[PDB]
Amino acid sequence: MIQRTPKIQVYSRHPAENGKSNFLNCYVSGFHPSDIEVDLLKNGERIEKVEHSDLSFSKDWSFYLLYYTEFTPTEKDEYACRVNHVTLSQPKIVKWDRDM
Amino acid sequence: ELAGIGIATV
Amino acid sequence: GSHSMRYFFTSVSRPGRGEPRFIAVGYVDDTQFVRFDSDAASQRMEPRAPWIEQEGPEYWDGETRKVKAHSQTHRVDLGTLRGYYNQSEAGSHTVQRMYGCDVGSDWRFLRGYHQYAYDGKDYIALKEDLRSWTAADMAAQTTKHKWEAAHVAEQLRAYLEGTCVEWLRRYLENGKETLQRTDAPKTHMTHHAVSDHEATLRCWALSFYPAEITLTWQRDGEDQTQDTELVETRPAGDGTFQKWAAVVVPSGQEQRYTCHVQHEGLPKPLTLRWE
Repeated sequence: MIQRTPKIQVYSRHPAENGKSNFLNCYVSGFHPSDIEVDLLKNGERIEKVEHSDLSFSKDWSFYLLYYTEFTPTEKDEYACRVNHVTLSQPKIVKWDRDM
Repeated sequence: ELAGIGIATV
Repeated sequence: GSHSMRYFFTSVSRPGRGEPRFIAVGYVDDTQFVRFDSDAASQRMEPRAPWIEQEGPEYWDGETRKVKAHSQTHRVDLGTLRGYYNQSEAGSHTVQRMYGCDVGSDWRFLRGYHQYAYDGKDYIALKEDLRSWTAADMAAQTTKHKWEAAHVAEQLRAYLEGTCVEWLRRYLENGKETLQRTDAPKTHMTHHAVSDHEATLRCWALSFYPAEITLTWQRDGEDQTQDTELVETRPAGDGTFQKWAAVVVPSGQEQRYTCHVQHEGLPKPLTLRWE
């Protein structure tokens, strides 16, 4: 079976400003098959009430999903996205890097 | 609107 | 300029763990407006855009009807395709269908599409003429045969050339402030040292709509497409999109590099420079 590895992007909706409400996104695209596990983490702990988009797919049939939660950044809090998929030999964790 | 005709089994 | 309406259908078999999972979504350009999920409580086609919420009960009842009929045909297809490929009952498999139509900037019909995939590969697809099929393997030829005898292309041409375009026009009008907009990208370039002698240059485009965009790096006028990291266009979550492209360059050479941005909302293509 075809398998395609997810491309994982973690980022904020608007330019981050410590103390100001925002949205944290984890976008996973280019994957197949569809079964996938995505978690947003705050200092390594899973955030419950993350919401996600409805499963859709690209012209190449690969799938994509947006996971998101409202958040307000601070100087010390570390955010990440953790993804598991049949193409990954262990979960892949991508850290939010605000200075890209 | 969704299609009402032409969606057939393979 | 141009607009499209596209419906996307995914069915996943899950042997021993229930009937297949079925998700349907409808888009106008890059704007979702409806969904159905076979595992949700409502068992109803639901709104996903403010401007679709106007439609009345006949609409939602009709669209729930048809979406469930799509779901039950894909459920049959999963069984059929197992037979066609002599696969085991124990494995999970995926069927995908997408169909829709594009119209030009005058809202006249450009073309229609109806394509189907099994396990992430093309299976069968209606040709651009809307009267013939492209079957991508021997099983798919069996499907072609049955669809030709059943005059399925003619049924889809009628919808794609007519209904599809009519409703797409209706939606574009009803959602005109959301759908007939262009939000030009907000652009800038970032610079960060990776060491003593290299810097990463990243060209950003932010807050744009629709999603179609081109970002490219040049060195002294030459495209750097082999050394460019280009991320997938991603949603901001608010109706706009984001994208970036990055190169790592020798320190002192920044002024040789320029980023070029192309988008429908730009009055002219933009060139960002380090000088």
